[PDB]
Amino acid sequence: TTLLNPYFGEFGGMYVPQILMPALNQLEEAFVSAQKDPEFQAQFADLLKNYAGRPTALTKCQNITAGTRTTLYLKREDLLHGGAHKTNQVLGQALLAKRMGKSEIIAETGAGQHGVASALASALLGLKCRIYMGAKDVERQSPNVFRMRLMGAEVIPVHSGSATLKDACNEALRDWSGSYETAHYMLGTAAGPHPYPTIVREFQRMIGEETKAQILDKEGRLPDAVIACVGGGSNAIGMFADFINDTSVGLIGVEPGGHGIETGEHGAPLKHGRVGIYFGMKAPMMQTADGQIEESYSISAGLDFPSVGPQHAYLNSIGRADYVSITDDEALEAFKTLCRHEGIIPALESSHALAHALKMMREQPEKEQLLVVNLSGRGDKDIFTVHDILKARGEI
Amino acid sequence: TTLLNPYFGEFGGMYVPQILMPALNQLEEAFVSAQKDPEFQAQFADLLKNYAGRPTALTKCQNITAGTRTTLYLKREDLLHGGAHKTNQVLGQALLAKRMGKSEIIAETGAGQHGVASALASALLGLKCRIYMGAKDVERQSPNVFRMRLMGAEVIPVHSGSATLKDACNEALRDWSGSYETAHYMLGTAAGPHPYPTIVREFQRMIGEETKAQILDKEGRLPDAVIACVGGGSNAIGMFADFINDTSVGLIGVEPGGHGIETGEHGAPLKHGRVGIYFGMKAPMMQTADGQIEESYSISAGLDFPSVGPQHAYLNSIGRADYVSITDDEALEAFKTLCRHEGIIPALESSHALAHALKMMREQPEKEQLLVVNLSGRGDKDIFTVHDILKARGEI
Amino acid sequence: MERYENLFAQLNDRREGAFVPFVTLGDPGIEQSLKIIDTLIDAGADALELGVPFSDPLADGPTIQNANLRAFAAGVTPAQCFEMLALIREKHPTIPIGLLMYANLVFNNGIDAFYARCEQVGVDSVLVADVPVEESAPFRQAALRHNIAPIFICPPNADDDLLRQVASYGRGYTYLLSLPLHHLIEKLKEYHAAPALQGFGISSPEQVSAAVRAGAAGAISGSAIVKIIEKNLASPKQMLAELRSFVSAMKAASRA
Amino acid sequence: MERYENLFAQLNDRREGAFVPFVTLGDPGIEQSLKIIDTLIDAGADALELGVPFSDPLADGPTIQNANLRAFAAGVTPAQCFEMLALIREKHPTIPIGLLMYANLVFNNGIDAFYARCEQVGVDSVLVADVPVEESAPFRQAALRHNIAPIFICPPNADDDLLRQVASYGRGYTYLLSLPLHHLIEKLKEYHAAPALQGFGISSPEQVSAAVRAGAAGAISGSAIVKIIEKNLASPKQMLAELRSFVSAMKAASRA
Ligand SMILES: *Cc1c(COP(=O)(O)O)cnc(C)c1O
Ligand SMILES: *Cc1c(COP(=O)(O)O)cnc(C)c1O
Ligand SMILES: [Cl-]
Ligand SMILES: [Cl-]
Ligand SMILES: [Cl-]
Ligand SMILES: [Cl-]
Ligand SMILES: [Cl-]
Ligand SMILES: [Cl-]
Ligand SMILES: [Cl-]
Ligand SMILES: [Cl-]
Ligand SMILES: [Cl-]
Ligand SMILES: [Cl-]
Ligand SMILES: [Cl-]
Ligand SMILES: [Cl-]
Ligand SMILES: [Cl-]
Ligand SMILES: [Cl-]
Ligand SMILES: [Cs+]
Ligand SMILES: [Cs+]
Ligand SMILES: [Cs+]
Ligand SMILES: [Cs+]
Ligand SMILES: [Cs+]
Ligand SMILES: [Cs+]
Repeated sequence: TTLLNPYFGEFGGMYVPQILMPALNQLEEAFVSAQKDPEFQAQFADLLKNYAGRPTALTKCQNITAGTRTTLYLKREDLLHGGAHKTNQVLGQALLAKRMGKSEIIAETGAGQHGVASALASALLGLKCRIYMGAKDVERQSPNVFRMRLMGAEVIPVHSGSATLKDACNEALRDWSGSYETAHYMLGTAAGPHPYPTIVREFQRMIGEETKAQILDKEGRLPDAVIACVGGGSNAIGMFADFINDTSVGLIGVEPGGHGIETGEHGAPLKHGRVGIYFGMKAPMMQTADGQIEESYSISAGLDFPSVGPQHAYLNSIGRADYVSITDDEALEAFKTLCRHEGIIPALESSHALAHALKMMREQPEKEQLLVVNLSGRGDKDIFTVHDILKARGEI
Repeated sequence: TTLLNPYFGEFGGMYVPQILMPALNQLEEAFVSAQKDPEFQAQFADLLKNYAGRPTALTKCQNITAGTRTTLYLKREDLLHGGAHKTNQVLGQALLAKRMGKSEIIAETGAGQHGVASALASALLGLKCRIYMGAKDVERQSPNVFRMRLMGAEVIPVHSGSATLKDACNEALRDWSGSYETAHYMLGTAAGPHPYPTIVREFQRMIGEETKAQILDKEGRLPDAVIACVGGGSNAIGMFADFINDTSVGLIGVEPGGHGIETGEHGAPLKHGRVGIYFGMKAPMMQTADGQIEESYSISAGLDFPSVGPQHAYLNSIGRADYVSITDDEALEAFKTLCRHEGIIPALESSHALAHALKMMREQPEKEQLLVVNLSGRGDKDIFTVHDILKARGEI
Repeated sequence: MERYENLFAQLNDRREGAFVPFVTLGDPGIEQSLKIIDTLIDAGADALELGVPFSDPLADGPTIQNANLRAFAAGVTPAQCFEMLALIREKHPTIPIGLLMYANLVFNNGIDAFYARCEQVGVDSVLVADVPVEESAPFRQAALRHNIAPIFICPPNADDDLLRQVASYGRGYTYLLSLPLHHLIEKLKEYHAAPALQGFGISSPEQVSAAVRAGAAGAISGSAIVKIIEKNLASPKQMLAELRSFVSAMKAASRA
Repeated sequence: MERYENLFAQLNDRREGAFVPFVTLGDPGIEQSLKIIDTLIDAGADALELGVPFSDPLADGPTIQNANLRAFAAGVTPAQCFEMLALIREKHPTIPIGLLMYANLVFNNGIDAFYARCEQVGVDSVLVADVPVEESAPFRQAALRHNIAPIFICPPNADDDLLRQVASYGRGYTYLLSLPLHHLIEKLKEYHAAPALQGFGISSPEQVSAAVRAGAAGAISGSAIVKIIEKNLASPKQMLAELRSFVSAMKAASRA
């Protein structure tokens, strides 16, 4: 029995060992209660405004669209404390942990952004934080590991399976099954078993609500489309949620195409994977023919989640949202273009969304369209990655 | 003849070769005109809000003051686009360049933050940007150099004198003396020849204006003191300006004490240097006994300007503002403390201001005081520096 | 499921508990795994629990995580595991064989088709480790259509509603993971549950006898057998000796 | 300043321009610098402009930036430069000696004290390169109290107000850096300015004659002399030969 539907159509559910079902039920009840509690909402709004810096700007980018009939706005989640949208929902989930009388946080991380976001939220709110990270990820994300430790978090390398993100995902769940009376599992995207896809959407939906109010103020109408990159689905569902019922507004999610869909080296399960059951949910997966879970590949480590949130799979199935892919080279071009023409260094994750908007513009330059890209994060973190590619291509 | 007084008491002036006086006079006239022009003010406000993200949060930090009678707020310039307060005034000066019909920007940089800020402003506003940087600075600031080049700026290493910041300062002035009909010199702090100390203050004073409105809303009274680090003086004068006439509000500027004032390895000219004439101004300088200009030393490259803005020297002389120093070790402690207890990674520059506020609290923990620290920037940039010290101390 | 019904009836007549070891199929390789399994049987295993290597064994601790890795290092696939299962059944007509599966391996090519292949090769039960009772309907329906017992875990944090659900929906045995112990066992009997096998921490003979004394039908050694494999990789001969020794001792502890 | 008055009167009687080379004191070392300076005089310099090495020569191009660096590499200090100046004056009674200074070196130990030491060692003029006329008052007042001519630059971007200020406040000579050229020179004369020396780009004999033809009192070679030093560091003997050759040619170009 649950209070809320655990499925979006056929996608979603609660595919966890029995021992974890009380933990999920507890969390669902606390969430439902919190959502009706004005004191909780006021505390959440206070942290979002005065600690994280909401509302975030909506920037009109003129140079990049000059001479076309595209008007492009960027929703500036890159300006949020922490430098990415992840901060919004970790603050919400930390408050949920407190609501449930918990003093400890468990989190998983791949690229390390969610580890950093969990560690910052935990430091602010006086929670003891432990972060699981695939041993391979630990080795290649030294800056993020150090940030987590500076913030007082314990970072625990995971050596099982492929020693990457999906493996940390498993290990976080294993710890929680023993510790859930005192610890909250702070899941890092809008995926996993119910109630996480719902919670993460509702704790990110201020992105779309603000976007709507800002575009109405600035342009006097809704956007033709809002465009967001899709790793696990959190920034995209946060942008999309408030517009779902505005049926004239296109919802475009962009998965990483990596070296090209046809190469198989990509991270686009929603459009090019196969539905499976893993990490507590029924959803499109990167998997082998015989059902072993595989890794997502992208230039952007942040888009490597090998599955996608169930609500995206559902919105796609009914035709409410459209999903596309952008390759590493396309994302790299968009990254350089924004730096040079607007003086904003975008996360390589966000650069996938921008690349698709630039394609919409360039393919049909006399089409009048009002687009918003969710600029999910800033790209300081990516400059060595970009440097290395540019040198190797002999762009020097 | 000038429109405005070029001096703050005995400090300041216009100590440039004759050839540069028309350039300064032109800039002063354009500034005075701009300050009366509602269209200019509206354009500036638009960029500040919708591109840079103003207003910035004022965060109450509870964990760090728990059990004392200090209430501490941080003004979150770390959340501004670019990750430091420098962005405010580069946007103002870029608009001044346009007002004067200029299409090109010249800037100097030491640590590289001002180069990056100049390059971003120039990219947004379609100005061709060239940045002078001491060759030694180029070598040790590879990430910032790459950011400038990504944003389309030309970065020019300077090999004269000591090949550092003061040398880039000279070289920027040398270029401008030939190119001022088409190029604007975007000076990076509240120092140099008039009218720069005035312009930079007025294009940073939104920091203090916002702080005042935010503290009145939150606490119903003005702060006991506002506290800011002092490299050249821009973030500090931006915080201070709106409070100058509120004579109950303490204005505390913190210079870098480096390894300790008594070692001579510091960057505290206002309190421990000697008045001299250099970089177009009469002001306290780091200099040898026979009058050669010397370097500032600090753990934080951003506080290495070897002089200080003339308005600070003036406010100190009349007793309106008090200036203190904080050593590298004190700043490092404040850096670790904020990370662990509030989940904010502060710039090592800003960590000097925070360290002094923590000393005010710890020295007199039962003194009731309402303090604001200007958190001038974020400290992602500093994590390798901090890592290296911690390893070398065997903190691992 | 009939093989469990027959086993428990036979054990009950002998006032005897069941001892059930777990191993990962194909750990440390297909040939050695087949030898390991025949050794467990000869040494006195009453039933087998057999895992199919999976990339993400959520319900599993370090010991079994590492067994999965060994099997993958040996290139073991689900298809190879099903060939092994058919051979195991062909050698041993009455021993109940249960699989420990993860949901994606069951769903991958169709849930019904999965249970049909289980029936073809002679499997008696399936426990799907990441399917709670709330999600179990298509799995238990397919199992029963193919004469396979659906096995459910009764966890430490069970409640009355869960006991009644596990009791109603399960067949073959109830997988007990340690309300007090004697109370769970008594309540499961009251609700006419499949006979309980204790699966928590069964690493020594005294724990087998304790399980039977508590009222359970027997005990499952979830990881101790795999630990003996892990410890003895360099000597297959010694590995088999130590497995035989261990299973013999554990089975003795079940006997009246 | 009297030495300039006497020089110009003497040159005027000979219908002759002044040729004035610049060098950095102590470049490439104190001893060689003294030899360089005596060579310039023997070769026909009418007056000298001498720079004191400073950490931050704002008004200076690459050639002189590098001369400063050489002098610093040789450990040259302002005190050593003043000792050099006293020796130069002791050797040569009538040649006008002008310094090119930066403000901090003048202000460092007191502006008045600076000009008093200039007078003691026999200096005739001081140009402070980073002090515009608008800031000049304490510098020109101290200069005149110590019988030192304050030298001002008339830049390409001069205006009428500046011409009148430079004309009123300057003594010794007006430093012209190329309103048209002939117009500036004529206007400075109209305003009774100190005689003009052209200081822009004087690198060849034809530019010296052109300066005189334009109505100027002479020409200053701001950097060409230093370039000959830079080019010949490895051979002091050749350095002196080439300096003598160059200054001889440049001076010849000034003669009626
Ligand atoms: C984590 C991250 C993403 C991808 O995660 P979603 O859950 O799909 O939003 C995208 N952009 C940035 C900047 C991120 O940090
Ligand atoms: C540049 C910088 C400073 C020092 O410059 P001021 O002009 O003294 O403000 C301080 N903090 C940060 C974060 C900076 O980037
Ligand atoms: Cl992450
Ligand atoms: Cl590091
Ligand atoms: Cl640490
Ligand atoms: Cl409006
Ligand atoms: Cl699919
Ligand atoms: Cl800088
Ligand atoms: Cl780099
Ligand atoms: Cl580049
Ligand atoms: Cl209020
Ligand atoms: Cl002083
Ligand atoms: Cl019994
Ligand atoms: Cl016995
Ligand atoms: Cl003539
Ligand atoms: Cl001749
Ligand atoms: Cs456009
Ligand atoms: Cs995806
Ligand atoms: Cs307090
Ligand atoms: Cs300073
Ligand atoms: Cs039953
Ligand atoms: Cs005169």
